[PDB]
Amino acid sequence: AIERNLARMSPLVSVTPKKLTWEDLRPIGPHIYNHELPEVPYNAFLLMSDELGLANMTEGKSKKPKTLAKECLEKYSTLRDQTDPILIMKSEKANENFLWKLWRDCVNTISNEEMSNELQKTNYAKWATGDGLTYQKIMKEVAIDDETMCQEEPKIPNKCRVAAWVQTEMNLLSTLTSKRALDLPEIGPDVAPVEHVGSERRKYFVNEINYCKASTVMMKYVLFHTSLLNESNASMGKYKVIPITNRVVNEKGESFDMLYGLAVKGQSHLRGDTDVVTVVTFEFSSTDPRVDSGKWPKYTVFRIGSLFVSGREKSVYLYCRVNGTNKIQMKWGMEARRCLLQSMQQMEAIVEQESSIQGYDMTKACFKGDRVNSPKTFSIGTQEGKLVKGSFGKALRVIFTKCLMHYVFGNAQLEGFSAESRRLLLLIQALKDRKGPWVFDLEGMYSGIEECISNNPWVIQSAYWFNEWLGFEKEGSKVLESVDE
Amino acid sequence: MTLAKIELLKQLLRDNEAKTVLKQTTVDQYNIIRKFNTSRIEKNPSLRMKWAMCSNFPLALTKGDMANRIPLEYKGIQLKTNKGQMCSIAAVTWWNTYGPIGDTEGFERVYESFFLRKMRLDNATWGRITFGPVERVRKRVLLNPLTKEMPPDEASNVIMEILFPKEAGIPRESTWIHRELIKEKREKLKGTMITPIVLAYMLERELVARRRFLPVAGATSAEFIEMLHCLQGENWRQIYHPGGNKLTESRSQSMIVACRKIIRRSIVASNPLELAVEIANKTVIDTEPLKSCLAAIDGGDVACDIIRAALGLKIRQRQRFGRLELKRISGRGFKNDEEILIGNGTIQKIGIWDGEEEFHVRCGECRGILKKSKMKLEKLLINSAKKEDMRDLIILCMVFSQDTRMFQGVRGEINFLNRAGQLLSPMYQLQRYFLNRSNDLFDQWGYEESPKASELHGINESMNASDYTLKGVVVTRNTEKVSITKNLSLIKRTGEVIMGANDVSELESQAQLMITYDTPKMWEMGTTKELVQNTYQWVLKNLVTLKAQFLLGKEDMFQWDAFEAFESIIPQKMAGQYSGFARAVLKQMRDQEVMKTDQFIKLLPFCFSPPKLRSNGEPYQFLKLVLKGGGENFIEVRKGSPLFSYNPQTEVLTICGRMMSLKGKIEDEERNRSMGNAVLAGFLVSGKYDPDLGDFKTIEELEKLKPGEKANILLYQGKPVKVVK
Amino acid sequence: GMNINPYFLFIDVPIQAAISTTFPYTGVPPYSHGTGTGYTIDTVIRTHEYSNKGKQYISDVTGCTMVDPTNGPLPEDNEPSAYAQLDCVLEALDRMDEEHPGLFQAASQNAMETLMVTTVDKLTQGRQTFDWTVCRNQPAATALNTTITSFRLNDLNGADKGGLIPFCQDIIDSLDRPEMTFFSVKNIKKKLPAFLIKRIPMKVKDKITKVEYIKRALSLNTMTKDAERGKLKRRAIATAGIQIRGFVLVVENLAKNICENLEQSGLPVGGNEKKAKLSNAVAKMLSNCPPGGISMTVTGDNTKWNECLNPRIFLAMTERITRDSPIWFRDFCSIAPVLFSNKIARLGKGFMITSKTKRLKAQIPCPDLFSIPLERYNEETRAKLKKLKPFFNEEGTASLSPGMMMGMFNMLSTVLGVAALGIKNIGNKEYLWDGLQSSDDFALFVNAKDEETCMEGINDFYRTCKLLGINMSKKKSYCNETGMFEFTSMFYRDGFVSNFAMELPSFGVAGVNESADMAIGMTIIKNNMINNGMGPATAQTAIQLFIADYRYTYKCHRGDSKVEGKRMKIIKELWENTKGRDGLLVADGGPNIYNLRNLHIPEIVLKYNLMDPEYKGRLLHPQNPFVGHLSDYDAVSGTHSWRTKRNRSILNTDQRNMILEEQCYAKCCNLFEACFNSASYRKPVGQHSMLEAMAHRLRMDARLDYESGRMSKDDFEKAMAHLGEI
RNA sequence: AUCUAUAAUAGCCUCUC
RNA sequence: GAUGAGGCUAUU
RNA sequence: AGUAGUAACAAG
Ligand SMILES: *O[C@H]1[C@@H](O)[C@H](n2cnc3c(N)ncnc32)O[C@@H]1COP(=O)(O)OP(=O)(O)OP(=O)(O)OC[C@H]1O[C@@H](n2c[n+](C)c3c(=O)[nH]c(N)nc32)[C@H](O)[C@@H]1O
Ligand SMILES: [Mg+2]
Ligand SMILES: [Mg+2]
Repeated sequence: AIERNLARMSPLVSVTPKKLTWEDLRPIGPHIYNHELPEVPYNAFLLMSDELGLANMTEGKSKKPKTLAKECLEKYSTLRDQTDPILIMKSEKANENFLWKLWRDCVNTISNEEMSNELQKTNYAKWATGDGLTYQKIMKEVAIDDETMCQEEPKIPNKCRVAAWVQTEMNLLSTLTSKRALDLPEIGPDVAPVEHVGSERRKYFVNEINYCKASTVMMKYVLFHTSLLNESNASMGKYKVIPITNRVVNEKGESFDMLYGLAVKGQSHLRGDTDVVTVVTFEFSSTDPRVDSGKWPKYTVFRIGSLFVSGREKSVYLYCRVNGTNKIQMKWGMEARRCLLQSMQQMEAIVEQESSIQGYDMTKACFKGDRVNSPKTFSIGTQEGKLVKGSFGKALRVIFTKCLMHYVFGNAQLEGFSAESRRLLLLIQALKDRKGPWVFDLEGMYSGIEECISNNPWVIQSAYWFNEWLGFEKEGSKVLESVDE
Repeated sequence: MTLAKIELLKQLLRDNEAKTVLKQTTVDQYNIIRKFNTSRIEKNPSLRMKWAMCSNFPLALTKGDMANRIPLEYKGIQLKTNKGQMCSIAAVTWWNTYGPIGDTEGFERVYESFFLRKMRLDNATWGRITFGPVERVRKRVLLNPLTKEMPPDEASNVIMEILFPKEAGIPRESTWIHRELIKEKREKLKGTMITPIVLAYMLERELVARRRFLPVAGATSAEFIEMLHCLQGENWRQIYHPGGNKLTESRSQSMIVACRKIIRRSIVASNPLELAVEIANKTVIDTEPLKSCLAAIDGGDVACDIIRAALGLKIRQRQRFGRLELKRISGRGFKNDEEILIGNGTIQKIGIWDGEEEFHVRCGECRGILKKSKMKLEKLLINSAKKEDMRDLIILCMVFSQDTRMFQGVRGEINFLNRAGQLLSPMYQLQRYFLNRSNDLFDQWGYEESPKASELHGINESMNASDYTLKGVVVTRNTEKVSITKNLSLIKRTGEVIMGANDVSELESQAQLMITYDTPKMWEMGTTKELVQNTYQWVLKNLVTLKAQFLLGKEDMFQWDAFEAFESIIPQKMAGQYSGFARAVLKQMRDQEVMKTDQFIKLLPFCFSPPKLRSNGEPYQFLKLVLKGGGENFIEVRKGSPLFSYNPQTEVLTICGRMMSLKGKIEDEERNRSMGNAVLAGFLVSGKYDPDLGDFKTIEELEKLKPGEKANILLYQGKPVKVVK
Repeated sequence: GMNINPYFLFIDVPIQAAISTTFPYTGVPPYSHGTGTGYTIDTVIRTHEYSNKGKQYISDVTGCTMVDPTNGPLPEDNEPSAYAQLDCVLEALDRMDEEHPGLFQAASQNAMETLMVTTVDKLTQGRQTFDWTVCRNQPAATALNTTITSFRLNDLNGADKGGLIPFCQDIIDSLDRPEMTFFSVKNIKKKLPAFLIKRIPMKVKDKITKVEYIKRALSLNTMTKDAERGKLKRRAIATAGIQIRGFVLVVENLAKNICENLEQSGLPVGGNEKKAKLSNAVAKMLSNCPPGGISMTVTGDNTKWNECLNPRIFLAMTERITRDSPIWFRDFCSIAPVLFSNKIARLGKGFMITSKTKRLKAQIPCPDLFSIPLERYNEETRAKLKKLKPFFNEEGTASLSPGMMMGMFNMLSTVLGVAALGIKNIGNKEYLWDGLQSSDDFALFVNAKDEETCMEGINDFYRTCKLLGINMSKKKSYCNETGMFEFTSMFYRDGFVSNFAMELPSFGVAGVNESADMAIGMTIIKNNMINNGMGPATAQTAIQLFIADYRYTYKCHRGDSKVEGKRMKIIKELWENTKGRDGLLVADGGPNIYNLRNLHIPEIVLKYNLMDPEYKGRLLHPQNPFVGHLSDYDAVSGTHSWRTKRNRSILNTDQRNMILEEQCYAKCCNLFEACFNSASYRKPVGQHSMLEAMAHRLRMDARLDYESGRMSKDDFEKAMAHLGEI
């Protein structure tokens, strides 16, 4: 039967095989290069590379969040006492007067002698937290009769182009700093030699990661989400000031409490997991929003003062933004430390491989080299169109930053893009290994990839990076086409 | 409290609804209403826990005197609600810090398995940690040790008898064997105030076995599976010595595996006897020398006897077939693969043993003499003993002989493969199959007149002596000194060979206990992939010196100990032909001055064995060189292979998944050199692929080509070329 | 300056070796909001579109619109097609049978025996199940009990026999009852000023006709799936009722029996066993490649796998497989595909229409979808409703004869896919194909002499799959030379590589309780070390991160720390009061002493010796109130095994009557367990009433106590009088 | 030689755009 | 409002 | 507003 049916089946029913060539691999998401579309704006919950933390030396005593903020503001009394605003940038639908009034209320509540971080439900606080904006539920019959009640047209994420601030964030978050934010707890003493090897390797790995800016940003996110979840459960019908706080340690062992701003929590009656609580964030920064205005459409910025870090003083602005979060986002932010693992396990694996090739532990050789082996280097980036190499620790930091951005900018768009681009990556790897890959519908796979590139900054930057790396791979393969030929 | 239960039942029966539920719900349907729940269970318990821990009183309290001991508040913190009382985690902490002090006997009793686990970990020694390739195989292994192991049904029956004898049901005969044990348990739990379900699950932990598919490498005993996470990874090994005691069966299996590995490594060496002795003297089974293990254990296989002879011990010609103890008396057998038709009609590949053999057979208490021939059980003389043991021994002997009747006596379902596709020993599968259904085997075997001699009497299938008995079986009322030769063959004083290296089984098995070799060349005892990776790593390490010797020297570079170890994983049939081919290819590469480093590295190890050329004086031509074990263990002459691949663009050599760099140890001009000059012996690239010659020629076509004639060759897809002799 | 490009890592590392970095599993998984009616309508429309060229008729039993694509015209293009040919399916099944003699017979015999020894309570093992009495979703046990009670109302007492066969016969007979009486839940609404509406549910008798009951029994409740990775758009899942689940079990058992003996099936093997089987198959295919030829691997997924598979083809499959079985078993196996052929899809909660200026919103339910003009719906919803009109039922449901709504016959679909893989050749052409199948995922290994012949074989396999109703995804499928591929999200590159990212979500706090969560986290770390290629340093870092997350979740930071909190003050006092501080648990502010070597030792056992006697006694108190007791039996677990009172108190709902039924059942079961101590450990067996068994047990207990001297004269007389009264 | 055997609940992973 | 199947894990 | 994304929350 099968033979007869195939005989009488139309030839148009075909898998249409097509041998894959480097030329057939075109850049993904061309629309990200046209300038008609706006550049993707900054939409992360908190500032990452533009964050400015007010540092107060601490004696190791975690007194309280409100007390910590009070001490930090007392140290920087000039910023705290700033009462007249100088508006630098304003969001399209924001009320700068109400935002400044809410900021002043937060500062006063934090600085007051009272031990409660509650804010009164004033007009400006009510506007900022979106009080009384839910639609009234009416009966089915009245709505059916009412001809003005129609199904709302869905809002689709808009299309944006590549923005340089994503590349700047990637560059800055993977650089080493002088502050350690990780607070890893102790483990049991090592007995087995494998445990000693693990501890010795952890020395290098944790030293590399802990000193990078991405680690501090991750710790800030984790702590803020923990505090926000606790406040949302505890204070459902209250407006609460939640300071954005972190704890860092200098290379000399001295600890500092860092205040990055203040957050206002709206009413938190989150019955469902996707129910939204509004958070109004006021974050200190040294970045002038006018250097690139396309990055801050969502932020109302006031210039609140100045600070001294060297002979030259630096301005201090207050980035104010209305934002939202749900219980799922808070829970997943409380456990962002897992990013570490995803970065370590990868690099760790590489080290292990080298050990198997050398007969001894190669962590020290990989990180810094030894008498017999030179340091291991990875293609890390481009400088004026030329490939650049970097150390093992630099690659580890880059992967950790990649995981952190997966968390920060993670949504359905990133998931779909990751899956489809993973398929394309497997095809590219098959091409590199001279396995003669074949495809059936390459345009379909490209359309699947590009359906997910709408406005996620990380997805757009990933498409740009994929295009650059694909061009470099084509250039490299051009030399592989003249072997035994 | 029977009267209290009766009163409670009456009070419940006062309620009309409870009355109708009790009257209309059957005992079978109880299991339904036990699960009756009005609301769906909340999802995402991680988020739910993170959310609830921020509440005031998320925990439920058990009303009683103990609950009332908890104060309403403690230093300004409300521990409990002032319906269902609820408390906060602070209440748990308060109880832990100021609560009443109770007795801890119940915890110690219930969790004795975990305390034994802790003791096993504590009384353990840790050896060195080695870095190198580790080949791990996924096998079904036991997770935790058990003093007594029974299947879940038997364990459940035993638990029911121990804890709930009243409502136990039918006294299954399968519990008979454990009756004594039950009493013991009923002695220990006579006055225990612990909830019966916790004790039942303690008993299940102590009895029921948990077997899982895990990746292991050389240590499958449950004591080693507990530490599996620390024993090894994919690139490192950790020597571990668990505490406690180990079974004799595990030691016997481990020493059998060790002896087989030692013999396999030694046979390919010059003077195999000396190398075998040297390796055996440095072998340790877990934490005991191999020599001591061989001396102590009364058993083993051919390899164990060979190693005993090499070490100066006395050979023990003993064999185990699950529940049989067979001691050789005379005769020699040879195992040959053959396709046998089973009674079910499915053909199976089985290793049939030929020749005539005499065995002293023991099983439990039953003893006998077994006279066996090829595919036929000739005779079996038995002495009176326990009837059950007698019949079990009879059926075990019948299955062992591989008689045609036994193969034809199968009527049912037999699984010779597991769910993972791994092969199961057909002989043991048949033994297990016929152990529980010996009636069909006896019926198919046949019967004959019972012997009428003075001391010879037969036995029928009815479990008793009778005038009718199954063919062959007859009831009756009634050390060797050898020298091992150079090639690991044992010979009697008369000179007849009783054992040899070829008689050692080629099956690769995972030792139950960890085996160590206190020699720098321990890696030579590894699997095929580990040996290949280590050999190629060594070749890469000494690449410059090997190149220098090759360009200056002619044949001295082909002899090394690393290549000797590599030769053990090349099947002996193809070793000489591979060596001839590789030597010819390397010589042609050197003489013609067209040298490719990647191919030189790939083919150098194969040049160790003495060459074996064709009858016409030319070497064999190959497309791939196959290695022992698995279908993925081969080296491709032209293209890459799962074990060996080269990337000229990046100049990266991938060996068994590990990437190494040839940068520096390479000449860029080699990228402009053709691969066609280093794929066939005596062939050199003549020019472009000429369509006139036609289709590409095969290996057999190449071998028959006369000297000086061209041929079209496909190095790999999209890269044709024409070569000449 | 220098710009970081993470993709440049792939220049130094192959994609498979660094595949873990391509999974963004540290981010939040997608969730669905609001109604799933749009997705359900889209699924219905697509399922009917892929079969619109088949025979359309009107069901004589329910009056629904039925579409039959089987034996329909062959596809003329590459669009998804449900026009499977019965002859080709039977030929593939015959090929499978003759490659595997006795496989179908053995599978049917095993399934028959399992069904013969299967009880009704097996139906309580599912999750949320559609309840027809309330037309809602209820726990599987609740739905089963409600169905049993309703059947008892309608003179259907098969469930009393205990076996599943009498219960399924009862379902079949219930399909014939001219009228059905049952118990339903009705809500009384009260005005609580704040005004809010308070709902009080209560049980009331209700009656429906034969046709309504038949449609309800065939109905599938549809909802939206949440927390799904790798997908841009949300999708709809469905759940069936008790009637369908009663028969799906035997078909699934038969299909599993078949699949377990097929070397091309990726099911039911999973994990390490699946990895071993796949590696063995790949090695066998590599060794079997003809000399001098080429072997090519196709990584493929099937597009519209569920929409295009037809229940009629599954009925034919069941008939073919159970060829040598007794008639009753053949009918029993045929029931489930018959039910799926006449399935009805419930379209969900409906849609929401809003007035932006007036700030109003209202939920139009599925029955009233067409009560408003289609112009008041948005563009996509309007088009979907227009296309749905022909298959719409006036009661708010849709006719969905074609397709399988969601993964109910995974094993049978795998059998069909493997049968497709078993042809291996078309027209004696010079190629041979084999492969591995797991539901819609497959890997096809084609051995030939050149690449063109391999492509011809792949095309032949594609067309053969088209003949069987299987549509290979040309967009998501690709091929290369054998040695590298992907299957079921497992990446093979000269061996299967470790994918650590997929395990990341399991590294958090489980959310059971303090001690259970500690054990689960340690065991997760250990198992990821064993299986997912996690190194010792990464394992120790995971231990540290789990300890930090655990302390922050349970507010049990170190005792010497200065952290503030209600629990922390008591933790500090305990830390001050304790001498053997190393013996304190992490939940009690004690130090963490876990490392790689002791990941398998429970925390209490690990610290048992180091505990101070007073703290040890307090923690392991047999009568501690935080763990439920039996009733006073001793509990050996510590105070940290507490339970959270999961009160699913839906806002503005007061269950003053349904909780009463729950409590009545709980009291009855508790008394039964008190009378029968082994009930919890072992499932009690018996076709008699619980009351009779309990009465006889109590009578025996009283008599034996009297004979042994445990009970005196007066108490024995009272017990006998009470028993006689009962 | 683990092939057999295996109660329930919960979690994590994998499998229409 | 959160389904089916498979694997693994913890507990009773 | 905002979160967010084919449909919801912005209390009931
Ligand atoms: O687990 C494997 C092996 O280690 C184990 N085994 C074998 N011998 C022992 C002892 N003595 N102690 C503990 N464990 C032991 O049994 C498994 C056998 O694996 P494998 O190497 O594949 O077995 P072999 O290749 O020897 O063939 P097999 O049929 O399985 O026989 C195993 C065992 O039985 C002997 N034997 C059976 N028959 C029918 C034999 C025969 O006809 N002639 C001879 N000479 N021997 C026969 C084998 O020789 C072995 O003793
Ligand atoms: Mg799929
Ligand atoms: Mg796939």
